[PDB]
Amino acid sequence: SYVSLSGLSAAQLDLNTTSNNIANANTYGFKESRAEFADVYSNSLFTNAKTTPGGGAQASQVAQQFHEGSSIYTNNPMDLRVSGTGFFAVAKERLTP
Amino acid sequence: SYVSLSGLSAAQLDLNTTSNNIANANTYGFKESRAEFADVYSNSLFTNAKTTPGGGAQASQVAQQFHEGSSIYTNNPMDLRVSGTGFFAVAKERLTPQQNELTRNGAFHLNKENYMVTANDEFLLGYQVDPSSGEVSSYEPQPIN
Amino acid sequence: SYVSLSGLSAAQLDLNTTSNNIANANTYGFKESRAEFADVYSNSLFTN
Amino acid sequence: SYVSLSGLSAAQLDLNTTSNNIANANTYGFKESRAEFADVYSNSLFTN
Amino acid sequence: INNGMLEQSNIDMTQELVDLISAQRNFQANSRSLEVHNQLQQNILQI
Amino acid sequence: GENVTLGRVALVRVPNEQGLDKKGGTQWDSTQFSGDKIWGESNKGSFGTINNGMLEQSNIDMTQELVDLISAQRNFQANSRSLEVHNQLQQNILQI
Amino acid sequence: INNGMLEQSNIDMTQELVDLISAQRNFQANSRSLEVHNQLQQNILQI
Amino acid sequence: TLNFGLGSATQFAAPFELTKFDEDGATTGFLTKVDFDENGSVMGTYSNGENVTLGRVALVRVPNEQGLDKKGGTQWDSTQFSGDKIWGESNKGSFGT
Amino acid sequence: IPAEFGKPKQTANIEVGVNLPANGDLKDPTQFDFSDPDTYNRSTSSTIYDSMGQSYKLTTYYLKDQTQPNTWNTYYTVTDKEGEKPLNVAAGDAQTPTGHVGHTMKFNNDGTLASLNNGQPITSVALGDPATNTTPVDMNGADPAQTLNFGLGSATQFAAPFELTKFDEDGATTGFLTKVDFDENGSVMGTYSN
Repeated sequence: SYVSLSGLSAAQLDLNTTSNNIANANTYGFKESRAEFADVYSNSLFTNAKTTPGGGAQASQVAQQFHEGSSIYTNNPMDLRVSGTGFFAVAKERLTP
Repeated sequence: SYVSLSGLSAAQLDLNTTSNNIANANTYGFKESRAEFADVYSNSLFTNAKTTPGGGAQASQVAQQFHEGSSIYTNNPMDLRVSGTGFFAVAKERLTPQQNELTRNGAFHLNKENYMVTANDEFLLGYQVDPSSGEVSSYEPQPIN
Repeated sequence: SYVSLSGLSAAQLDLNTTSNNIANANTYGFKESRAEFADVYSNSLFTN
Repeated sequence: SYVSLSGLSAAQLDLNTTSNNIANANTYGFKESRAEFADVYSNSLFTN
Repeated sequence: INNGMLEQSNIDMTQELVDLISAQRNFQANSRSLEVHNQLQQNILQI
Repeated sequence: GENVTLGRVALVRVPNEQGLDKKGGTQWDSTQFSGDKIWGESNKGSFGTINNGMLEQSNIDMTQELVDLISAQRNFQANSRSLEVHNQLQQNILQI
Repeated sequence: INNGMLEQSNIDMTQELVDLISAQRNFQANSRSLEVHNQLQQNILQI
Repeated sequence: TLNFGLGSATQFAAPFELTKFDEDGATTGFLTKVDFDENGSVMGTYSNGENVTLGRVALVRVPNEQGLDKKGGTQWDSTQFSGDKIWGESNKGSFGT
Repeated sequence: IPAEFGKPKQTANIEVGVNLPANGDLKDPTQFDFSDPDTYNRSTSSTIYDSMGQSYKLTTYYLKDQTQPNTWNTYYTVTDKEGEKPLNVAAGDAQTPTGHVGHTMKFNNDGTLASLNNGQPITSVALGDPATNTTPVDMNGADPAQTLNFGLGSATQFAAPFELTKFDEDGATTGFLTKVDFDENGSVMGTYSN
């Protein structure tokens, strides 16, 4: 059950990641996220562990895949895009950079 | 009752193995496990052998079936896959290449030191080849830079 | 789809340029305009 | 399922290549692109 | 840096829909396993 | 414009893959029963090849896993029925 | 502070339903244990 | 004492404007997130971008755990059949993670 | 079910066809030293096998003769676990003060090969026999009297850059277990890399 519950949780985490990706289909500058998982296996000195099964599925990390997104064209000079590698830098307060 | 209890235990072990297989349906590099069982039989010079039943079911080993799994495509050069026989070698610590473990998933990236590491920030192992060399010059394992 | 939308936009820009050329067939001193286009290819460290 | 997904990806890649070709129908100096595919078969010690 | 352009998201709707289907299938299978484990425990609890 | 090779990935093979001990996070280590780690390049001898841009999923079959779930549940129920019969027999003896 | 928004509850219906099932199972197991204790006491009280 | 620099001050037709304000003061951090690594070290990040390790959790392993005496509240204490408390880090030697 | 199956065959004939750059810089025959790349022009690496199936790396060095036009000096080296031990030709007409003996290649003005080793065949000294070579190859119990025959009858020198057009050898190391299947007779059959 705890292994099955871990499977449910992993599937729902992948669901949430996909839904977040789908929602942001129209936002400017968004980067998709990917959910990666790892197996669970652990034992102490007391347990034999020659014939013990797995411990389920554990969430490893939600990645932030940074492959270039497509461009729209507005014909407005105030709209800028970084073609290639780089980020714009924006400061909350004018004084402090 | 002990033999029936053994049967329950064997069935529950098979259940746990199958559930662990199901839970890891999405993880990268996972290998399914198959649980094998063996009979239990042991008689003394002092039991009639033919008048004595068996002794139940004992768990033999949880296998680790290592058949190739399917591939997905991310179009990301940092993702690697071993088509065929082989494991990647990953080191817990950058300096030591002895403390290494074998893995099959290839979700790699570069960390702030420009080392190819896994999700756990475990450094991948590779061979040193010179910019003009051909085959492996030093066949010892050290982190890829 | 953004590729197809880009193609639509390029064709429509050429349409507008041609229409401006045709409209001014009678004005004195006018010089025709030509629309030139370039391919798009984003070089990133990813995307092979 | 993964094989079907691979087929979908192949079809979509051909779509993207063709759409890029069509979009650049007016650009000067453009060269068309052709998408070629290869089969997948894993040779392992298991799996008969 | 190019003016007159904006970056959209870097997602593929096709892949997202397919992953939605796959994740639903995985969730359903795991819930089936959990139901099986509840049924086994209920079966023992009736002796 | 300097295209220089920075290394090559190491590929590790053990003679007995069933005998590898299971660590956490989809990792294994070599043991007494797994033999010594055989270090080699890719595409050499019996080693496989390395493809970038891809990942390996699980090697499980949902159909087969679901069927094995059904069969294991059935075996569990049969064994519990046997245990119930034994308990009933003992109770029957204990009421003379 | 963001205007125009509210915070909903921070509960997960899936996890809550699963915990409901698990807690019911624990309750049933403990009730089975109390039954055995009564049965044992009644068994003593019939000599 | 305070040293003030106004070498770039100007007086034009434009209204009052504070074009630049730069200082070297630094008050403190503010705890923002806490995470533990596999070594048990606790790392905390602060508003000033100051990621400082605050310690690492102690792990105790006794040779005979069966001999531990049971206190209340899911706690155990060392005895002599349990041996002496071996203090160590995590992921070192025979300890876990 | 052996992981490697085969009958290793020692390397005996090495046929090499190269094009040597005519526009490459001239080099000093007496100043040749395989530790210094700048003394020669080009270096190629090849793998050879002993009697027992051990793999060794063979590096070939080509040097452009400065004293004599359209003439080249070629040296061989065998790489073992202790270092790079030079391999000497018994009757090669290219000699160095360091005791490394190569062979000379001469070409015509139309770019074709003129002569090889003053018309004598290129046979090297025994690899692992210390009585014939000042740098014996450590063959780890294999046949120490193994010798190599080098064939370069199709080598050329044109304006084109250095090119290794053809490399042919008879060596055979071993197999590598690749697949296993059982027939209806119970016979277990295995296929290998070779």
